[PDB]
Amino acid sequence: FCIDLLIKLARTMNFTYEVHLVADGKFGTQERVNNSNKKEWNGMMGELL
Amino acid sequence: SIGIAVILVGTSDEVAIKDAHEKDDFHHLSVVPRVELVAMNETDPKSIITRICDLMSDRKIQGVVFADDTDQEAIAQILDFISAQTLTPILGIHGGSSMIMADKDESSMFFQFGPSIEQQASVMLNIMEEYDWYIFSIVTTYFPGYQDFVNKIRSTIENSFVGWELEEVLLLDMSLDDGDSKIQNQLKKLQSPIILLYCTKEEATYIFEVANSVGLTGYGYTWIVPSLVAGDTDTVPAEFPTGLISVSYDEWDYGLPARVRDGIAIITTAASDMLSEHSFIPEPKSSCYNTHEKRIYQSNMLNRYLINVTFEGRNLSFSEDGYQMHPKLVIILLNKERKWERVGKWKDKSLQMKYYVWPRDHLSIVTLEEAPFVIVESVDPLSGTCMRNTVPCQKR
Amino acid sequence: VGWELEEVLLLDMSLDDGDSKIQNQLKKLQSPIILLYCTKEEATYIFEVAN
Amino acid sequence: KIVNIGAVLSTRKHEQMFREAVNQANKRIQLNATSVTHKPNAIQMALSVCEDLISSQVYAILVSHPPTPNDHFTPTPVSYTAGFYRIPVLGLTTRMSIYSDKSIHLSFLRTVPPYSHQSSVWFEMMRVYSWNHIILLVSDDHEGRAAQKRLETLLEERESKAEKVLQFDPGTKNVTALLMEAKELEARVIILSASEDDAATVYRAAAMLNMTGSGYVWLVGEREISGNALRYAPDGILGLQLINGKNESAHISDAVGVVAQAVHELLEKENITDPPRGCVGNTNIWKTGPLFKRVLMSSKYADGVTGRVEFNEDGDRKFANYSIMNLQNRKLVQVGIYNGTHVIPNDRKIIWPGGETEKPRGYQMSTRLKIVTIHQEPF
Repeated sequence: FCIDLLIKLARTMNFTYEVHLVADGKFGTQERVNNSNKKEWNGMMGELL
Repeated sequence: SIGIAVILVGTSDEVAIKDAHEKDDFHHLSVVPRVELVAMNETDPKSIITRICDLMSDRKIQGVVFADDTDQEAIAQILDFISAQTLTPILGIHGGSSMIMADKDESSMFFQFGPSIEQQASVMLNIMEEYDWYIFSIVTTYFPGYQDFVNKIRSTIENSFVGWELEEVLLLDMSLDDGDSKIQNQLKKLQSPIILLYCTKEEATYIFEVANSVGLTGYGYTWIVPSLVAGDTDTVPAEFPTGLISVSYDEWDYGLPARVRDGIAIITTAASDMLSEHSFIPEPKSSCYNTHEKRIYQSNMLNRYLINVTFEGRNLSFSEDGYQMHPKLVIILLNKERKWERVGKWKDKSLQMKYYVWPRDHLSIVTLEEAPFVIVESVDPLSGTCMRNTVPCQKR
Repeated sequence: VGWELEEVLLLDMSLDDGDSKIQNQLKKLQSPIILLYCTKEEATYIFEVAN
Repeated sequence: KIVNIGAVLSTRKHEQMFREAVNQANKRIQLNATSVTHKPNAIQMALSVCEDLISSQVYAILVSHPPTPNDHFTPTPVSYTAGFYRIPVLGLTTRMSIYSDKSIHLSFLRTVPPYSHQSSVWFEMMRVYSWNHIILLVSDDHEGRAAQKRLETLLEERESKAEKVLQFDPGTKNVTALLMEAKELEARVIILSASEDDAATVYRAAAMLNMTGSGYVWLVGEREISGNALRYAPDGILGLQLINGKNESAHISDAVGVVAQAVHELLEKENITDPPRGCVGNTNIWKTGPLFKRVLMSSKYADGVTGRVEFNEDGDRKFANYSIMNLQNRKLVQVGIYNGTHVIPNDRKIIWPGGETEKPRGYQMSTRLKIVTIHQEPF
């Protein structure tokens, strides 16, 4: 569904794409890593930001 | 085989310090801590440079230890300048030498016994964590350190799972001429129980006086200020509101004789590893003649050792800028009269406050745990404070 | 009609150096509307303290 | 009353003419000249400064730029020894941004703005040519941070942010990795706040990465279009040049005159204590110091060789005109004049990097996109 919608978006808005799956496999949730006590997003949200 | 000049300025317990020199045992480091102790009372720039310069070539002392009692900040500047040209470590143990300068010379080896504005900013939040205070309304001025104060607070707010509510970051400019109303109308936006003021001690009175004209300085609020605002705790400008909280360095328990022993230990511990690991001894041209050609020999290898030094299980490690990584910070609170009293201490991100509840309608309520009426549970392991729809409750 | 009266102040103008005393009473004021009642000359004094 | 405003200036020929500037200043309650050459030694410089105070009894000290290219360690001894006694110091020919804080340099004033105030010009240059997306290549030093730090504050008023604020360590030879990160961005305007030496390293790597071609804009301050940096500077650089930054003669008359009005005001005031009259005997802050500096910072000469001399709240020179320069045929040509509040370009045309006659857009949107998906059964 999303790729079929994405191809439509690319055609109309005239952009090229390179689809890659999220490495973590998670959608996204703000969590703090105990190593540095810094709040960071994990998943597609970590990649996008 | 390394000499340290323990320089003292003014009236101080030289005899008590000299006692610690004999008791200074570092046989494990296998470095002899020679002490070129000297006493003098003229803190003018000519005397301090000519005293160091004369002692530089007397016995080729690698490092210099400085102590003072004046409240001027110009001594820390000259010591940083002296250490830059001579490439000799200088420790700002006491007085004006311990007044932290945000920016030092690139080649300077001047280290100071004091906290940074960022360290005091984080301590301000720790006391606000203990008493569940989540309102800031930071008020600053055009002082040079005002950006690092706000940035650390903002960085800690947005990197923590605790619920911090920052209301406003009111900023005031003192350079206006006949602009009392311009500053006054800016402060009219305050609607919060806490103000984290950051300004000069002189500028604090003006802000407090303007707040006094407003009248909303403190009745059920609390103002938290750094050690810069408190300044000399002996004198109070009589405009500081009762209940003022300051994060001051430990000038009471950490006496000068103790600092000198730690200051001496810092130099020799760093120097001991320099001669063993790199097998290089620091023996630069101690003369001050033609310093342009004296920069060929670099002692910057010792800088990496002075930064990381431990003594008696205490991390006496200096930052890259020059301030301590783990300072002994205490918290002082204004008494019922105009006197500062210690309320707690801070060491290694641990707050040992002596007040279980902050004194200042407010009424105590008893409670017993039973049934769905009262359920008690430990603090949240994730957020670190009381969870949603939950309130704190003490227990003896 | 639901009327919310916060408080009723009562200021004394006969106190020498009473700026603080008038200020102290007005310090506890937080209301969208204030129904002032005083002399015209006393209003300026109250407005100045409010200023 | 005799008031001393003696200076410390190198190039002894300049010292003689500085005293002559004092002679004409009294005509416009007595002044004296005790000009002293700059001691090449750093330690002996501070000792010599306070040694003269014993006999000179100064009220303010003027410090200029010696022939040595250090530019940083030369005025520091004067601003430290005179800072203890709160004696104001005038920065005749120093442009470092360290002296602009009231913490380290408590008693210091500058007749020229520092290198960090060029970012106010770049804000106007951006608006003149309608540039919104920029790349900052500041250095890790205080000078680079100060130039960076006040740039986003101006951008905050516009409610816009720089695309990237890439920083490089001073004295770094390998910078191609940093410039590669700049190539992947959509902002074609490059703002460089490096030093004279560090500009060449960035310029050399920029050419190797085809970063000096068409469609690229290089906003550059005075430090990176002089000396060695001019040799490797790509064509079309919109550099800057102060009108009389290197002219010590013009500023000496301005400094002597500016203090003179404050000296007359200081004399016509209460609690006007005499100067230390020594360096070792006294150990307290000169109470006349802060009072003298306060009025001095407000004492703006109506006009001078370098124009009306004013002082900002940090002692920096206020409203100083900048000459915008472009590198055409390896020659620094004049393109415009900074009015002090707005940029006023000349009638001469501007040649942009890559030989482009027309103004480049300064922003290239990326047609290609990278898309992240997570395996979901129906989608």
